[PDB]
Amino acid sequence: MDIILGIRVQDSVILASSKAVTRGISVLKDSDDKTRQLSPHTLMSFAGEAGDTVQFAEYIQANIQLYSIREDYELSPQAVSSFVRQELAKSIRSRRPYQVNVLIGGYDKKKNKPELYQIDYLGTKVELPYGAHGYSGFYTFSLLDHHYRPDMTTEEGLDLLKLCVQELEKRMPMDFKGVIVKIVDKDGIRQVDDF
Amino acid sequence: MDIILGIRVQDSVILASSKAVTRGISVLKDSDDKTRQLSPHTLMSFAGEAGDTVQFAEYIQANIQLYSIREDYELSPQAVSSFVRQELAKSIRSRRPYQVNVLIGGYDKKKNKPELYQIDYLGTKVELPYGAHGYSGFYTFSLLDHHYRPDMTTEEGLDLLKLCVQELEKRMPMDFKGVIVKIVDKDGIRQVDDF
Amino acid sequence: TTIVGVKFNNGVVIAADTRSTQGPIVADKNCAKLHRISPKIWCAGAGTAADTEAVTQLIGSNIELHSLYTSREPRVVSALQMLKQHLFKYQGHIGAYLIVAGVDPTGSHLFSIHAHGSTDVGYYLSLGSGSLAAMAVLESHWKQDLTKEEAIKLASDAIQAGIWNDLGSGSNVDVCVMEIGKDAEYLRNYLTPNVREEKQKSYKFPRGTTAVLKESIVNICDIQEE
Amino acid sequence: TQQPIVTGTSVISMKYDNGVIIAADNLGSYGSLLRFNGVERLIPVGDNTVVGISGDISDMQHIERLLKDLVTENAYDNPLADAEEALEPSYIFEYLATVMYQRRSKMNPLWNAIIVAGVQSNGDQFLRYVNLLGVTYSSPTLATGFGAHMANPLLRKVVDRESDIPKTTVQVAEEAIVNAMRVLYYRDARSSRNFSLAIIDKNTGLTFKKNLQVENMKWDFAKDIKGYG
Amino acid sequence: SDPSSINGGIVVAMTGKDCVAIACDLRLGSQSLGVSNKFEKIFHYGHVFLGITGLATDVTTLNEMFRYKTNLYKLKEERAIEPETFTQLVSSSLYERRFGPYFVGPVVAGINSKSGKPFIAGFDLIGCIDEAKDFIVSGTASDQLFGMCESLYEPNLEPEDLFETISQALLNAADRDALSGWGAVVYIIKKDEVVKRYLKMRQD
Amino acid sequence: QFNPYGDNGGTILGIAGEDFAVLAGDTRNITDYSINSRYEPKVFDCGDNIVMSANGFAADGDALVKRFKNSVKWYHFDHNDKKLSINSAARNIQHLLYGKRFFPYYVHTIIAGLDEDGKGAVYSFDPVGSYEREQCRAGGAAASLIMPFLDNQVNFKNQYEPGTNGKVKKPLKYLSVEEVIKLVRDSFTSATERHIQVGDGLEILIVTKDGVRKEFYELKRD
Amino acid sequence: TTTLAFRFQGGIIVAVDSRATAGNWVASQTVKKVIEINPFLLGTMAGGAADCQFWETWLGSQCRLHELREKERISVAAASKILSNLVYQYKGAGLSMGTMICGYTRKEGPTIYYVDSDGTRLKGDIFCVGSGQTFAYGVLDSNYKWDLSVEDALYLGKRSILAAAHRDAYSGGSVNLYHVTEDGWIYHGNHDVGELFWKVKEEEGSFNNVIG
Amino acid sequence: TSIMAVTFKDGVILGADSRTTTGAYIANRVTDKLTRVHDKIWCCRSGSAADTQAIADIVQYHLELYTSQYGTPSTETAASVFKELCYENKDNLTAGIIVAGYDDKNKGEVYTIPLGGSVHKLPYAIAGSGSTFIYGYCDKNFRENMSKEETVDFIKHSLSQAIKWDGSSGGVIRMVVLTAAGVERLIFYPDEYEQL
Amino acid sequence: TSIMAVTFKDGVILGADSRTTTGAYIANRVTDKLTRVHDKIWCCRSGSAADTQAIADIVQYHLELYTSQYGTPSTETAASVFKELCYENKDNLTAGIIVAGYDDKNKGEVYTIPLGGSVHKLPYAIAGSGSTFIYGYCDKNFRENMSKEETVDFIKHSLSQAIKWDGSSGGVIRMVVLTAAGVERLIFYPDEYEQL
Amino acid sequence: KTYNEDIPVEILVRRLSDIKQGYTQHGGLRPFGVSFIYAGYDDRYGYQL
Repeated sequence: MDIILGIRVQDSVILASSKAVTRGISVLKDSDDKTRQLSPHTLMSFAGEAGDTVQFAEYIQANIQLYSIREDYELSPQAVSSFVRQELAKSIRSRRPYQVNVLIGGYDKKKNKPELYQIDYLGTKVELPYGAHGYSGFYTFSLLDHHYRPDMTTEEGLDLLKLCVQELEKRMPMDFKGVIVKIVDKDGIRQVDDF
Repeated sequence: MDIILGIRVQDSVILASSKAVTRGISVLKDSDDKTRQLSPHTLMSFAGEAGDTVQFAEYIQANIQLYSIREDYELSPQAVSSFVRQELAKSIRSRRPYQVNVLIGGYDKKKNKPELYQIDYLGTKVELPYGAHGYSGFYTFSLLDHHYRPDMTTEEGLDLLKLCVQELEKRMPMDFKGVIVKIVDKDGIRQVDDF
Repeated sequence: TTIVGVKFNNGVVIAADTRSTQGPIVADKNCAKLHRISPKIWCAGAGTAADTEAVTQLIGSNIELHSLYTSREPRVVSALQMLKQHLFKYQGHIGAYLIVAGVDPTGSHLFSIHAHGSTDVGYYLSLGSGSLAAMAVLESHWKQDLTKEEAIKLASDAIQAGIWNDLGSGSNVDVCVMEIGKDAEYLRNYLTPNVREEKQKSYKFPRGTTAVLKESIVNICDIQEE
Repeated sequence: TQQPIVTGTSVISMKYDNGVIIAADNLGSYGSLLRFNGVERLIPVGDNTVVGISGDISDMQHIERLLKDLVTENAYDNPLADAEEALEPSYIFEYLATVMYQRRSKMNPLWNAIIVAGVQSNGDQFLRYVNLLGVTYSSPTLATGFGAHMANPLLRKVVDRESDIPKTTVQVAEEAIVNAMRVLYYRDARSSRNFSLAIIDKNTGLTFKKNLQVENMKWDFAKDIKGYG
Repeated sequence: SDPSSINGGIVVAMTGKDCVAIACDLRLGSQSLGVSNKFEKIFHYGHVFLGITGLATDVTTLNEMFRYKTNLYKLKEERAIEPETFTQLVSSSLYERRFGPYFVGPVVAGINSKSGKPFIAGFDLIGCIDEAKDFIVSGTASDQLFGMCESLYEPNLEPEDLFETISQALLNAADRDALSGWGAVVYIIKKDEVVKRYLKMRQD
Repeated sequence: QFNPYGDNGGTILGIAGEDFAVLAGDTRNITDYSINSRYEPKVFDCGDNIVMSANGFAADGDALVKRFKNSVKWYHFDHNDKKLSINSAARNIQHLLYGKRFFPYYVHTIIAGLDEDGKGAVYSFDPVGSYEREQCRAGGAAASLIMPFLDNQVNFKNQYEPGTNGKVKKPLKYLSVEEVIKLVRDSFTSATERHIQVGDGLEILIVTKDGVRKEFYELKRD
Repeated sequence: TTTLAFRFQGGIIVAVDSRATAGNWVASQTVKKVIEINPFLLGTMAGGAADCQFWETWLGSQCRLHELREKERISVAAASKILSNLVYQYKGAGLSMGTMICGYTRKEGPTIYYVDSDGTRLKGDIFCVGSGQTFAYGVLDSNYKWDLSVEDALYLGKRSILAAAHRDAYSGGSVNLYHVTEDGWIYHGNHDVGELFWKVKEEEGSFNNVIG
Repeated sequence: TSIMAVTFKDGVILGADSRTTTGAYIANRVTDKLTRVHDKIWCCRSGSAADTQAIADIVQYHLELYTSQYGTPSTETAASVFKELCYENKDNLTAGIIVAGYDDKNKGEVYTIPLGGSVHKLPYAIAGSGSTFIYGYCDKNFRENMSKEETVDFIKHSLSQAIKWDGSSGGVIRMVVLTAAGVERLIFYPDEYEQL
Repeated sequence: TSIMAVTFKDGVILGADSRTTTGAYIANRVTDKLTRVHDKIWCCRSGSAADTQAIADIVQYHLELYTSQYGTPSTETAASVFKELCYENKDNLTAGIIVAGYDDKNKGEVYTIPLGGSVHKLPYAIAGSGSTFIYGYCDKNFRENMSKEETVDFIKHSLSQAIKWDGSSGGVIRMVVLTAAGVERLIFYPDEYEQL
Repeated sequence: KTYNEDIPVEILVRRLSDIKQGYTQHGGLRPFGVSFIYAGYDDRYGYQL
């Protein structure tokens, strides 16, 4: 597992995913993304098992967009979150295990509030003001709790998140070559090339 | 970690060791010596199994200093490597295995000729133009046999190592967070601060 | 857990404990292990509690179906042979040890059925973990033909041997006496030991002695005109 | 490394007013196969203590010799205590306990259950227990092997609690031991008809009735059992 | 490890005179990492209250499983579901898998509306009714609770006597546990108005 | 095949006071579901106002009673009748425990007595070695039942003055020898009904500067 | 469980918890994870409670017997490497060991050593060992400046343990602070970790996520 | 658990005991293991208590339907049934049955079915787990051709040697006599042959 | 393997069967198991061929040394050398040893010593894997102080049932006769005992 | 169940319409002879008929 962090800013969810990809004992690629935009206003990032991740990630974009075009309106992040939960839930009971840990972040323009969710591999939905999975989670959960405020502007959320990046690099025995940053906001889903 | 590197050139032996020490879940120290002098012109850099490494260092150090005081005569790097190979070979047969991979580089002042020795955990010494250890060491061999020439001076050998260090950073999936460079010259064992 | 099933001349009498355990902790000092296949064919169960109660419900429903479909009172075997078949299907991944006893027009019966699909018949049988302690008193005191009043005193005192010597058995002693061509009498709490003593003071606390953080009301009433 | 090879089961015991009654089954089993019959296992040690040992025949036989050697060891000099106060059940007991303790250290224990019961020179009943676990506890009624969840319930009727010992004579005590033996013979597969009853009375010594059978057997109902359908 | 002990979760519940009470903690961990200090594990289907414990995911899955079935009963028979019928239903649902089983420990708490009587039940993993009319508790500091509650409890407790008892009982138990605590939310269920109160207690 | 650790149950409980100390325990001995004996002291006096109880695996728990009282002997001899203190005694027990750790004792050990100020003193040992002073500490298989109830009543853990709602903290009240008799009785009443390996008997030993007194209460027969 | 120590200008602040668990059940909540190696050395307790406690008593035995013989107080580097040679012996005779020996002498200055159960001995300015050493690190390294003042430094020992206590399952109980000077350690008492919570909640503005 | 069958001139007499252990614990000491599956084709059960009762119901079923359409099945016929259930479930059912029965024409006959399941007609069969001990006693003192009186004493004494050596065998001895004349149960309590 | 010894009026006769297997293959089928470790105290080996042989030497070492210092040892005494050595190597090695000897005082005696090491006085003893078949024949048909010729045909008939049913035993039946008269060898071939 | 959110009126009317559609489309079955009026509120279009 690698880098995958969320922080719920006042008006947006800032997700970040690892560049490094190691399958075997050699880093093979190092600019890869681990995120696929579900809908115009919901982004989903994933990490977990190799090769399970790539397939199952394509699977959710497909199904949620199937329903989007049926109703010419887009599901709320709460509603997409529940769908992802539903599926993985059937999958720990089922014959072949999936193992995908997801942060689903979206801006709901109908509740008018950014929403951030953490779905672990077991199938537990939880609303959170910051989140994380795996190895990274262990150093950052406490680091983000320290400095946070309830309402923080967007560029404050970036500065904080770059403190969390910077810290991680020292402490983790793994190498991740910096993150890719994406903001999901009310004005659309964009990237920041600043790392 | 597990990176110790040697490039011998026509006036100098360059031994380099990992800075990072990672024990348990985190990297504890990202800056730490991992090599000790045996002699005034004999340096051993070492890596391997935790908790053998500290001990097998100071045990060698006690013995070689005992000889060099006792009889007023600094040992040949030829002699020193053998001594170390005897203990490593003995511990495979004995109850307590010593898992440590050791590179011993010296300047012989009897031949006036640099010499580099590669001794694996089992105990077979073999003198080489260059040698490495670990899974990390694999990556360095192929640049070494490309660019090496054996007419080389201090500076040319330095510039070859630098590629090897850079390589390690892209291709390796675990940090080591830079290296300490130590050079066995003809006027002692000097530490140089270049990365 | 001592559950005895003792035949006597005019019917069969079945007794039980009511202490139901889950490992070193006593979960509940009051449930009943006695179930009702049918109105005059009572059964009790021992072993994994879930797998007794569900097997007794499951097969309970089907012998009552049948009993309407023949328009006749159920027989002991009817229940007994359905049991046998069912537990065998999973190959004893179900762990039931039930005493099935009961009367009917064609006489008194008493079987025991183990978790694989084995079945035995005697005139005094016992299941449970305390079973051993029952059995000792049962083999000395019993004799061929008892009366009803004698049969309930043998039954009760056999569970009490159980209580005293087997940790996992305690609490009240229930009885259900089944006697041919008269209704089946449930005598709950016949003889009750293991009365808990009065506390040395009470532990009632006054208001506000635990902190509150905030207050709201939850509204469980249906949605109505505002 | 210790595993029982040839096994014995069941020695039971209780107190009464002037002494104790210790009695045991007789049978050298080899699992299913009953290969040895008439196996003595009420080992008289002194004459005011019977040690009844159960478990491995091999382990008992080898600590049977240490018991005899203990009585020799006491008898050395001492002209007012070479047979006059040399022995109490209690002394003999401690010694058994810590030898087994030290063999469990090795982890080839002497595989046995041991009851030591006799009557002291205070007129005090004594009845304690040691085993290959090496737990040490006193009890007013006690049992071993397969009787240690069979015979124990029965005997607790007589002996509800610690005040019922002075009521209980040597005539009631005979009766309880007899009843217990019947029941062991029926429900245990390791048991047998032949059992030996010793009364260690303080006023009549080691009274050893040898080669008792169980009596008044009920097998009348067994012809009334039919099919399952 | 054990499936129940991977987030924790406790539910305690006790009966009074004309009132029952149910109470949980709010912790959801993923082993040693505490993930959230709020997550209600009691939910309410009409005037029955359902406590759910055990394994992390199975709080969520099994809750909405009961969402679907409660609905079928309410739509059909044109009334809200009685305490006793819902206890039966939970027993039936847990057993539906026995090979590949659930891993949860429900607590049913309610007061019947057809006769005005308290009714509580408990459950195990595979699922069986565990009667009491005294108390039931479930979870993984259920052991610690079983004692705590016994010492304190007195038959026939008054409505806001019952509140101090269950609040203290839970507080002490949860801070003698690792995997439950971090805040606690106590319901007092009356015959007409159920009050929701979060409890100020040790986070650490 | 041999496995030399069982369980023999029982439960012990140590309460330090202000001029007294209480070390109680039950007198039930069991092995699995059969009752061995209803009556069997585990709480022995050992001289000089130290009472010890080593509860858990019985044989082990008798082993360290053996050696502890042996040390009482050799200390007095080669110090010519020197009174061995609570502080001193603690540290001896710890040496015997730890030195076997490749065949360890598998018991939960507790001592209690007075200290030199004339206040209660209770130390408690973990299985392998080390120990720490306490003020309340149960041990045994019903440990986790008696312990949260006794912190709720000795130290009043997470309780507050009434009618202030978490503004004021409830002050810690003094402990009488009479009052701490009651707690032990009430606790062991709760233990019995909800846990199947406490029963028959409860034996409180109360230890003061005045002497050791035994006091016996019955529990339930099952 | 978490034991951390960081050097600063004034000496070393050691700050440790007091919850020691067994199973999911919490054993005791009043344990002292400071071990007086002498008045001029403080030893942490992390890893197995039995193992770690014992051998550092006896390390204090050899400390007094370095001290008489040299007529000179044991150096921090000599103690550490005693303890290190001992635990290498029982390296795979199945024992544990995670201590930081923390000391300040007049001719060597403040020096921490982190002696392991493999016989690894690492020097350094900050270490953190425990099941909450990941939670501890982050906050401790953000709020670090080497040049610091005593008051501020005392506050840092609390704040990192607190963070650790909040998310970690086995961390909590009480905290203890000691401030090692050259002259000795001076003990700063016991703060409950849950009463500490509400203070810093107000003062900083922290723990937004905790409701209320 | 000891089961035998011995053929005689006018039929076959079947013999079983009544002690049936699981562990060291005797479940019931008055157990009946001589079972009706037809009306003149009786069986003896030994082996795993669940797996014999199971199989034996399934044969009871096949045989009775055979009666109702086709006329009575033979001993031969019934023996084949029991083989055809053991052989196809030889992977998980531990059952050794002795199928002894009276055909009109051919008198008494014995077939024994191993665990692996196969017909063997025999002049007498023994199987169980306490009937391993009497292989030598039956063989030597077996007279081919006996009378009704001779047969019962022979089998009584054969079961007594088996009882003496197996702690899984004891209790009363049950016998069924299958002859043209009919079906007669005999029973011997222990006092009646432990004297001999 | 099948060995036995059975007492009679003037002594004892010791009996064995000389087939000795490794797996399926018989290594040699003429291999004696009747061993002299003292000249009136003979023994019968069974269990593993190695294990018993090593024990028979070390027991010989200690009865040779007995006879030179303290006179000839009794049968009781030789058994106790076997016992205490079987004790030390109970788990390490296995043995079945039946110890049978002539004493000039108490006549012939038979002791049996399993692998754990215990002694049990008995009037007859059987051991091996031949002995779980012949158990019943031996006990019905035995009476103490039977004539010499009756012993000879009993041990014969016993061992003919062992070879018949156990296939691990076989070869010739050999016997050693311990009497006042001396030590006399008997041997009976396969063609003799199949009839008898 | 799957989206944890109240159904639109659009979805529910179309789901039924497709059931009825199945019977005319195939199988040789007769169609169910029912005509529905649905009253619903949903977020998106408010009241719907």
